[PDB]
Amino acid sequence: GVQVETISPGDGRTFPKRGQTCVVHYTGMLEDGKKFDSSRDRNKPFKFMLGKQEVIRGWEEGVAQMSVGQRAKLTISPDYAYGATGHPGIIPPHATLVFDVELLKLE
Ligand SMILES: CO[C@H]1C[C@@H]2CC[C@@H](C)[C@@](O)(O2)C(=O)C(=O)N2CCCC[C@H]2C(=O)O[C@H]([C@H](C)C[C@@H]2CC[C@@H](O)[C@H](OC)C2)C[C@@H](O)[C@H](C)/C=C(\C)[C@@H](O)[C@@H](OC)C(=O)[C@H](C)C[C@H](C)/C=C/C=C/C=C/1C
Repeated sequence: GVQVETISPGDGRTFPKRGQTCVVHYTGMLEDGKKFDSSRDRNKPFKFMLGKQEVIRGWEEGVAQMSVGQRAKLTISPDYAYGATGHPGIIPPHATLVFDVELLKLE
């Protein structure tokens, strides 16, 4: 599945409803700690709509339980991320992923 561990707390009240676009700052890395993607390094947040299957299952279930302002470590199982196929040339097969994600605001 997905494990959410809070790094920095949010308001504990404003959770993302379906329909809203979540605007977040993320850093994706493999189980060893090597980064593969980071919106922070680009200085440009990532916007996406929740509950439309836009993102991997770990995000769909993990980001849904975060509050606005919260920063969390999302440890995601390979069947909740890319799985056996992976994402060729970035994420290999059967890869546990770790996302440091911050829910900045909703639009
Ligand atoms: C320029 O950067 C890449 C992202 C890279 C690509 C490589 C990745 C390793 C990683 O580096 O992001 C990564 O960090 C990651 O793992 N992310 C990203 C952050 C959200 C969580 C997760 C992550 O789930 O991303 C997702 C899966 C890759 C594919 C999807 C997993 C669920 C599955 O149902 C989808 O089947 C169609 C495939 C990519 C998403 O971001 C983008 C926004 C969504 C899609 C490509 C599809 O939905 C697509 O459908 C037809 C759409 O509707 C979009 C809105 C259409 C539009 C024309 C194309 C947008 C493409 C944007 C590409 C971006 C932003």
